[PDB]
This record gives sequence, C-alpha cells and structure tokens, in this order.
Amino acid sequence: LSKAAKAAAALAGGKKSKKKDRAQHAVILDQEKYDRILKEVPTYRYVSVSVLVDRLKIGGSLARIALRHLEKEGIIKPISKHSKQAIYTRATASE
Amino acid sequence: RKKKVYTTPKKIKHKHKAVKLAVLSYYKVDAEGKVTKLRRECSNPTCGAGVFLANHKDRLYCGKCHSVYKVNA
RNA sequence: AAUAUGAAAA
RNA sequence: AGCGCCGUGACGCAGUGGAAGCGCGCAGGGCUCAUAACCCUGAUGUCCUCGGAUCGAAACCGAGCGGCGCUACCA
RNA sequence: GGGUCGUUAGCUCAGUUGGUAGAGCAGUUGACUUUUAAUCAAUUGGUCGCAGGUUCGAAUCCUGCACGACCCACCA
RNA sequence: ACCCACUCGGCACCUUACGAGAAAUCAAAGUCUUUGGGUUCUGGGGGGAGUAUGGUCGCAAGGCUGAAACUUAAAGGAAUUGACGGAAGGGCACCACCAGGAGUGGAGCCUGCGGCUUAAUUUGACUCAACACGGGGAAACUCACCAGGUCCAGACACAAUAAGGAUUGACAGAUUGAGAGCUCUUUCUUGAUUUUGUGGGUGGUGGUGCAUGGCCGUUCUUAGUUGGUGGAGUGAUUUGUCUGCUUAAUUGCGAUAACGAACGAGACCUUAACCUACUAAAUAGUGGUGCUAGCAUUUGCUGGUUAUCCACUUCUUAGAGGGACUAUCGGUUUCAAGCCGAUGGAAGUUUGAGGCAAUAACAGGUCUGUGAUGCCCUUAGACGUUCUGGGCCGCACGCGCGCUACACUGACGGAGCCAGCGAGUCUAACCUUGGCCGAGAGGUCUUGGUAAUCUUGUGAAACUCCGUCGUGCUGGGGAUAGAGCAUUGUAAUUAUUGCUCUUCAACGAGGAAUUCCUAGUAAGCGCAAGUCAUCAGCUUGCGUUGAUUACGUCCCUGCCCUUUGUACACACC
Repeated sequence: LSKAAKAAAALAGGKKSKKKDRAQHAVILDQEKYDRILKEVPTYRYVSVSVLVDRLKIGGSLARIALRHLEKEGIIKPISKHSKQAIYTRATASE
Repeated sequence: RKKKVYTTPKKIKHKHKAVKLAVLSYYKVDAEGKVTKLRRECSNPTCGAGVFLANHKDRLYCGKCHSVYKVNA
C-alpha cells in the first residue's frame, strides 16, 4: 500500500541533481555622431530619450544630456518634462 | 516506553544512616577527677563550646558551624 | 462523448 | 560425431566500424477520497566473458560459456 | 547398462576461481489500525546431500556413494 | 345514419370499501376461525436442481416424467424513512463556473509535514474537515526525546530499629561536568521529626480522544427541525412541514385534513456610515484678544506663548436620542406577497461587516490546558521532580503555507512627506522624548508617561518631485561565504538578532495542474498587537493607494426541496 520499501525509498537518493543579441549603442559621441544629430533632429517630429536611443544608437544617458544641450541651443521646444520622461519637438514653427 | 537497562553497574548504595559510634563517650578518660576536655571546643558564637572540633587531615573542623570552618591548630 | 475498482469483522 | 545459428535496458526485440533505439516496464509530479486509467516529465545497457587486430567496435577474427537447429541415407 | 548434469535456509533460486554464504517466499518481533489483512522495518534459519588435493583452508575445483534430469544403448 | 329510454352478451373503465388482503391493491383477489356450491392441477424454507438417473418423444437441438447425497439461517414478498443515481423538476454558492484580476505550481530562502539519518532527531494531526497547525517564531527553561547525575516533596496505619541513640548534615582529598558529600576516606555535627518492612497513597506532557467530560471543527452557511390535539395507515410511518408565486431564508402570499404552537431564519446585539441638535470638555480642539517672532515693513500673512485671558463645540471624544421605513413616484404579478426603474436622501444589496446561531450526528481533534477524570502501567538504580549537555533545526529527496524577484509602471540617491487599530514601569523596571558620542547597530546623561495628558502628528512604507542609469543577468536579485563591529541573554557555537566591507549563484513571467476574489472589495504598501529577554518571512487587526470583469448559469465541484428507482442501511468509498 502507501508505505514503500526501504529500497524503493532509496530512489530518493537515486533522484540525482538533474532537474526540469545585445545592441551596441554609442555611449560616447564622436564628430560623426555629433554631425548626425544636428542634421536629423530637424526631422523627428517627436523627440524623446527613447526615440533618440532607438533611431540614433546613443547610450541613453548621453541621449538625455544631448536633449538638454539641444534645448540649450534652442532647436528643441518643450511640451512637458519629468524626472523619468520628457516630450520634445523640433522647435517647429509649424505647430 | 522501552525496557530500561542501566549502563552503570550499581549506584543505589547510600552512605550509612550513621557512623555507629555506639556509646559516643569520647569525652575524656579520667581517674575520678574532673573529666575535662579531650578535643577543644569551637570559639564561634554559633556553637559556644557545644561542639567537639573534628579531625580529618590533622586539622580540625566544626560540624555545627559546619562547612568551611577550618582550624589547623 | 469517455467514466473501472475500493479487503475482514465491528 | 560433424555443421550451422542465437546471446543487446527489468522483459520481448531491433541496430550499420564513430556507439546504443522501439514497445512494455520503472520512476517522479499532477488529477482522485485512494488505486487504476489519464496528463507533464525523467532516467536505466560490463551489447555473454577473455584476447588480438583497428585511430576506435555490439558488429571483425580468434578462445571460452550458455542456449538452440540440422545431418543420422544405401544395406 | 553406459556418457553427461545438478542437488544451498522450512521452501525456491542465485552464487564462486582458491578468503566463507546473497535474494525472495516462510517464521518471530515491532510499526501501522478498533483489531486484523495487506504493507513496511528488523531477526531467525542455511557443513552448501558424505571422504580427499592445498589455494594456510573447498560450498565452488575433484573421485567415490544416495538422490534425481537429460542423452545413447544388437541385428539383417 | 342519428337522438332518447330499455335490454341481452362482451372488451373494458371511473368512485368507494359493506367487504378482502401482509401490503401493493381487488367488483373480484368479496360472500373465509360466523372456516363446506362442484371439480382439475400445483406448492411445503433457500440451494443442490429441472441436475443425475431410468424411461419416453425427437434427425438433432432438446421436450415430458424427474430424484438423492450434501449444504445452509436465512432466502423472499409488500410497504416505511433515509442514503445514493452518468434520473427528472425547481432554486441556489467565486470554499462552483462563466468574464476576468491577482497568483501558486517554475528559482532562491523562511517555515511545517513525510522519508532518511541518529543516542535523540519528542509528539498529536493526514481529502475538503492535517502540513506559518497544537496559539508550536524551541539557544538553557519550555520538553514531553537522548547521554548522564541528583532529590523525594513514598500522606497516613501497623510492625521492626530505637536517646548506653533512630536519623541528618558535613570542610577537605578521591570520584564526578560540576565549591552535588551523590558515593568512598576522615572525625565531627543533628536528635524521634525519622529509617527498614508490610500495607496504602501521591505524581506522571505515561497508554487509551475506540472508555469519557468539557471545548472546537465538520456535516452545514445552506434553511432546516419538533410537540400537543386531530386526520390516514394493522405498522414502521405520514399529514401539519404544501400544489403555484416570492423571498437570502420552512421569507411570506396563499392552498388546505388539519388547527394551534415551539426552536431555527428573522426579530436581536456590537461595530461602520448622517447629527452646524440636547449635555459638555486645561487628558480634544477652534476663533478672538493679550505678549512675542519673521516678512510685509503694513493696514496684511505665517508662526511661538495656557495662568495671556474670553468665546464656541464646526472638526475630536462621548452619553441620551433622531434618522431608514425599500420612503415617494411610474411600470409589473393570484393582482397579493413581491420585484423593477426613477426621485430624494448620509445610506435604498437584510444599508455594510461581524457576534450569537436549531434537531441529529462524526465512533472528526484534545486525556501534551486543566487539581476534570474512568481503566491499565509506573512509583525510589520511578515514566515523579530537578541539574549538565545535546535534540526538537539534524539532509540523498517529495510535498504544503508563504517572503523575495526575474525591472524601466524600475533600481538608486536627494527632496515633498501624509494615517489608523493599538501598547507601555513603582518597589518593579516597560513605552521612551531631549542632549551628547559613534558610519552603523548601538552606547551614554537625563526627561514625560499607570497614559485622549509623554512616547506619538508613532512625521510608516508604498506614494509623488528632481537627478545617476540604459535594455546588458546591468546599479535588477542578494541568495552564498569570509573578516570585523554591538545588542538581548549565565551562556549564541550547530553563526539569536542588528550593522560595516567584501562575495554576487539561481531567477529571462514559470509544464500538466491549481488557490482566492464582485468594491474601499482584489492587489501593492507598510503599521500596531500576539507570542517576546533578543529574534517574523507567522497570524490577529489597522490604515494608505486603490483596479479589471461581472450583475449571470447549472457546464465542472457541490447544496436545499419535491417526484422517482433501488437487490444500498457498517448507507456508491
């Protein structure tokens, strides 16, 4: 019945120990990346940290810094800021 | 419970009920005079010469002031 | 739709 | 007496010189009041033994062992 | 009649080449349950059917016997 | 051909029981212990067995006639109440599902159970209805286990010993883990209390929870349960307790061979929602005025100050009370109970959640809570009590509660930073403020509080805001080990716990399966209490933030009632 033999309980010992591509974004700018950003952010009707990371291969942190400098140089216009996401446009006079 | 068995051989033998000193007239031997003292008697207030001091290693002990009472005189 | 069995006395 | 065959997981049986598979069985876990069945998983093979050849054989060739089959006709 | 093979626990079966008996069933005990059955755990029982050679020493090697199991036993 | 009445003979049928029957039932199954109209056949417990055998018919299969040995205490018939059904009807439940949410099962760790191990790894419990359970978060105690050592708290009666002494305690040396004289050596001490024995008690977390009380859980969170007197039945029993409709409800409206009642539900009680009302409040506040601080400079704004006072009870505590009663309207149904929608309202699911909670029962859990105990065992090299050290944690594995996460809805740092339930010392030491010291834990000197007065606005966390990041097993996770620093504690070691640095493994949203849940509910997030000397991943409560999807069904698991069948009644296992 329910009680197994000691030899069968030895199958507890016989159980044994058996059981059930990264992306390479920039993270550092160069002259070529610097040229790329000020030529393309005039495009990208919507600019944010994630969009810059996705479509310019910047390492996120430097994407944030570049956004502040793009703001300082005025090519960008704010819609909202937050300590975890920011929303930006091309400083468009169209809207 | 299990049937009990002792690893030690025997331990029930207690100390005797008394030393069996019989008459216990160890006071002194005297020839019809004042028998006086064989052993001395303790100086402590708790005895007041009610006790003969003992002897175990040529030093004396009081069984009434008891325990660490030690004299070596 | 498939659904078998559940020792002896008390 | 001669000659031929087989032997591989617990069981039955496959399989070629790069190494072990099938079904059953076993084992865990779940479902069940519990077992069966069912559902999700897993393992387990001196490949009869010894030796030799080969870079390495279950396989090749010797030895051995065990178990089989055939031949046994003419007087 | 000869050749071969095997006989080990109450029973059954492995063993193993020369260092010593293993497994199951059976029996006893305990756990289990109200008590049993079943199940589980432990224990018992084995000169290995009798005389050798020595591997110091045989259960297994070898010659006897007592059981048995196979195979073969004129001739025209 | 009809229609009406009658008649004879059939097939039957409906209602009743004078009557019959064990009943189901029956106009024959009646005219039957008040036993007799005529007659044929058949049965004598169940099996053996319509078997064997002998006949006889048959082409055969088989038919007719037809035993016995042996075996057994029931077999069987009709109804009753249940239980049960892969039977039907009705109504229901997130311990059921549907639509989903969150998960578990996947990983690590805490914890419990089993297995294994061992001297012991104490033990009870094993589907819901055992496994973060015994309030069981065990370092000694607890503790019941294991290796060892003490002590007796063996009442009392009697017998023995017996103050030319019953008996007790002994320092020290040995022994022992041990300043346990326990025991040995030794000589002292004590003095009727004792010791020895016969009886007899006493204790036991020893056995029995299947011998019991009590308690609880469960059947069983559904609505069920019972008498009196009547009615049916020979009787178990039945009606009352129900056709329909409704309710969460055996809740009612009704029906009615039942009437009138009782427990249950309800009604009830507590708690949670409204009170510009009564009563108020230096143990809660608010405003005004004084005094004071800052900016304004100011006229206004924000603060500090109870002996500055005055006023008030809006907020806060309460006592008594009001309020809700589906209130009103419109639809809808015996046109009733009721339901649906709308209106108002603090609230219109019994307004929300609980407490209590019936008849009957389990051979559910406990004699390890009990000075509650029966019976058995034991009772002094005790299973009593106590002391030292282990163990309850031991690890090849399986299982159950969970706590962490697997990350950008984040991690981290620096800000904003707001609750509630509740608890706390005094003759014993709690909750602790403030100051100082230390990175930290923590240490230090005082302080208030027996508590709406102090801890405490418990200034909690999650949350928001600003920064580091970067899509990567990465700053995710911090398991795992080392070194060190403190606390509680006689004692931490098999690390109690906290902290510092270092170590940085599994874990990529989890297989078959499965848990919980209908709004302040799930879930996230912590806080208080519990046990507590220290220790929480545990539970009991509390509060913050606060969803999705339902608003139905009987498809799975189940429930209650009625009808039905039964060869079941230790009751579908």
